[PDB]
Parts: sequence; structure tokens; C-alpha cells
Amino acid sequence: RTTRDDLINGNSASCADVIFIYARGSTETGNLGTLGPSIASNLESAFGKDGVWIQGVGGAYRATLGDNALPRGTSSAAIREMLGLFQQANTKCPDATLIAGGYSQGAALAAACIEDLDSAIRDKIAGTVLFGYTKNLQNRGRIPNYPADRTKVFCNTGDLVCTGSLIVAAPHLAYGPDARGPAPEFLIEKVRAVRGS
Repeated sequence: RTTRDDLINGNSASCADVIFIYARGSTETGNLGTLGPSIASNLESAFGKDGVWIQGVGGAYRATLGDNALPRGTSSAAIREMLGLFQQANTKCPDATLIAGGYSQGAALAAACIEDLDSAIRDKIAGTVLFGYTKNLQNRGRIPNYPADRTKVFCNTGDLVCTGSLIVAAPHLAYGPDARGPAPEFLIEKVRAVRGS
């Protein structure tokens, strides 16, 4: 439900084919928050429960609202936590296809982590979804060093964090429909594009 640690808990001898690493928004609970469980249930429908490991970014990422104001839109400690999960995926299951996502501060964290990642691991991420991307204007809707065709950004009209502000208005809390349909749809399509079907 809101905490999933399938990568940390998973047996290396029986790796899933797909590993999804997700970072929640500010002040959200567990390590998946409000949007992560909806994406996870739809990925499990597509690949089966033993076919995909769902991993939230927990540990040092405390999703503190004030850290939205730091240079990269999150803390250095949270970026190091997400790097450690990508490194664990790459070591535990080197043949797995990776996919990623994040909401709000978690979207800035996913973009900062992927920008810093070694290309050999970064290039294994077949698709990334970002909701309420707080660095949308500043990065011109892109994740630095990562292809546009593997990126999908969901930024609502009137969600001020997509236009360079850090004000939280009602459209920022309206990504539920996207997390239920188009965001898992994009991730499944990008995994099948490289894995076949």
C-alpha cells in the first residue's frame, strides 16, 4: 500500500524483469505517498506480481517541504539515497529493465538523481514519469542528460510549481487520474518497446 521495498527485500536469485523506483511528494506517507500505489497496481496487472518490483525512495529522503527551495529542489542526502537504490538494482538484477517516477519534490529528486547517474545505469531506465515537476520551467520540461522520448511530464494548468513558482495551489493535488491511466500506460509502453511483449 504506501510502503514498498521490493528491491531491498527481493531475492537476487529470482530477479523481477522490471524494477520501478518512485519518489513521493512533500509531507507524504510511507515511501510511495498518494500516487505511487495507483501506478504500482497497474504495473503489476501488466507484468504480474512476480514480474515487477516496486521500490519507493525511503531512508534519508524525508520529503521535507522546505527542501523544495534548495538548489536542486531537494536535499543532497535524498539524491544519494536514490542513487544507492539505482546502484542496488544494477548490482542485484543487471538484466532488469528499469523505470522511474516522482511527484512534486520527488520529481525534482528523480530528475537530479538521473542527471548525476553513470550513463551505464541511466541508459537502462526505459521511461520516467514526472507529476507536478517543480523544475519544469527551469529544465524546459526535460531531465538533463536523458532523452525526451523516454520522458513524460504531467503538469496541470494552474499548477504553479510547473511555471517556476513554489506555491502549492489546488491543481498540484489533482494528479490522481494521471497516476491511474496515462502514467502507467506510458511506462508499460516504454518497457515493451525495448523488451518486446
